[PDB]
Amino acid sequence: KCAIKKDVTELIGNTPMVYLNNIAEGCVARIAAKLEYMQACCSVKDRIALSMIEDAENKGLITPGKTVLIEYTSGNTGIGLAFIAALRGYKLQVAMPSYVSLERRIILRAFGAEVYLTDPDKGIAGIIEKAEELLAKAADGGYIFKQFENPANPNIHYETTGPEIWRDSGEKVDALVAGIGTGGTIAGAGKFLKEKNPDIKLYGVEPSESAVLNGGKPGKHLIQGLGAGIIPAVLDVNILEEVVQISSEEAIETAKLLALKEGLLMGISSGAAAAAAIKVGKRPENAGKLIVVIFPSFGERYLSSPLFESIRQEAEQMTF
Amino acid sequence: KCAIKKDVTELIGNTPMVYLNNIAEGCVARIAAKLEYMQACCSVKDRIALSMIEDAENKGLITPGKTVLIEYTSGNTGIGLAFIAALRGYKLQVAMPSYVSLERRIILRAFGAEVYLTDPDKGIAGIIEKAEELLAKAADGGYIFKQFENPANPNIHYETTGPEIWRDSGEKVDALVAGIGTGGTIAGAGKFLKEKNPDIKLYGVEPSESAVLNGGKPGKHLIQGLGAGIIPAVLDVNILEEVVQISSEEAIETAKLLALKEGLLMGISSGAAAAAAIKVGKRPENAGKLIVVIFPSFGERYLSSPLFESIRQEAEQMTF
Ligand SMILES: [Cl-]
Ligand SMILES: [Cl-]
Ligand code: NA
Ligand code: NA
Repeated sequence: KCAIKKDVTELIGNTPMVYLNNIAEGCVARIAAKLEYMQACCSVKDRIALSMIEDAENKGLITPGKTVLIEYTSGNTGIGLAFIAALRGYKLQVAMPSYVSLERRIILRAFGAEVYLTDPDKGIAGIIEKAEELLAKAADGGYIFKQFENPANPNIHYETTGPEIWRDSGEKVDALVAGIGTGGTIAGAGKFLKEKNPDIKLYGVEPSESAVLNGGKPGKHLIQGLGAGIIPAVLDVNILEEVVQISSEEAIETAKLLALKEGLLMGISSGAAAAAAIKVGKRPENAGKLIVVIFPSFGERYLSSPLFESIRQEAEQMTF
Repeated sequence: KCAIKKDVTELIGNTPMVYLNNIAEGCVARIAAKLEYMQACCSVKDRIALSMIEDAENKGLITPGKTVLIEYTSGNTGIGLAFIAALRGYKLQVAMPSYVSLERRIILRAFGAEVYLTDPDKGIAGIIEKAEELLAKAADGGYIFKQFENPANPNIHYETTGPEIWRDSGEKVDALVAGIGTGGTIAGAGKFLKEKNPDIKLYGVEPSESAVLNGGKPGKHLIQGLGAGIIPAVLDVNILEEVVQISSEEAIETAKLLALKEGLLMGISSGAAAAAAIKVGKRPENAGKLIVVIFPSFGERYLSSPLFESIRQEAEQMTF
């Protein structure tokens, strides 16, 4: 009884950290990775799905069996909303670009969510437009979560992710490295950490092919979860020390090294974040410091992605 | 520093339990599920991969960069060995039936393991034969782990899984329900629990189409992870109260209900174990008792399985 969780929502957050060892050869800082796949549905977005649903409930803006929940998503936020909507009795509709993997669409449908695909050429505008169309058709009321502007997104990282890093690092964390998608993680956890110790430095990560935070133009890239092509409303770029640019190729190669050297089967965005943390960790000014890097998800969620393309081809041609 | 794990092997075990709620409507016992996907590579077998490797190391039977590690597996034990072999510098070869999913073969190759497929018509005999062939070809020595007879398999569940259940249940657990594959989980955890409280009852689960523990003949079934068609050497059937028989169909339907009612995307063998626990939990003699049920893995590992067949067909036919 005494440690048994009430339901799946009590399995969100409280994720562990692990040192990076052989992959960090040459670093003069120590690097610890926070493993966001170790929770209810195996990604960081589980935190914001619960936070945004609870916020809407506290305001009476969603009611089970009445309100249609709606979100625009590339997959992980939709999945986070979907398992909680199933548990709590909400109808859920997600708008997603048609390039999202079949695997993530299967997971959404297994939780009973409805999937509406959009034209990839219309970008973020396309999925926001579809979410607005769905809201207009909701006969008994709907609610769009809007994770790029909803304060419950950074706020949950201020309330949980940041405090976990501070406590679990023994208050010794010197820097946070985090890829920026919505920017909620680095905005909320970083705000908390700098309140605890204003010397802590925050490093964003973005694709070098879509380096909008550094003033570049949007462009196509492979780092799923990063590079939305916009500066999200929930992110204040002024608190950042730097936004490190990582190529799709470098992110994929570093993800492969996480599996082969650390035994960690991680996704492309974790590869990008690790590559950035290792670069920062080689700088002489960081000698003896502790760098914490966010790993947002698990590699098993991305087996149809370019991360595994050449392996997939080999395994298809094998027999007994 | 103070809670940061040394490496991925310190992320094995110590998994949480969660109450089952709406899916257990009608039960007069309370049911708590132990979530073995919440660890390093998301299955119960991570425990025995580390235990069997450490045992061989303690005996000097495997040496990194010299010994070829070999195991016969249907996937999860191979994956557990593979991430530790990658971390520690061991070459690993696995023998598997050719029906194992492409997804699990991709994961094995991403960790650098070599995959040797066998004829499914030769059953367990086929994969043991291939492992013996590989051992004969190992020029500098090899080692076959033999999870069906290796005592390090049940012993780790005596040392970790059982103690976790006892402690996390506040010493109130009255019964353990666990599917039997190698039988290591129920043998080791059950042995520990009955030492703590000899009134605790142990319920195995097996497929009704391959009910060998109940005296039936082996047969084809869909409950991946259960129903090896043999009685493994590491299992003493005499400690069991009962082996509950669950059909492939019932296991799949219950797995679907775990996702839709509990928000838990679980695999077919977790569906079978939950179905058995819910049946036992409806018996009047168990009124007021606490039943713990083992959930061995996560449903995302099985998206190409019959559990998702009809959803997969729907999602393939969708456009923007
Ligand atoms: Cl293969
Ligand atoms: Cl779809
Ligand atoms: Na302060
Ligand atoms: Na005793």
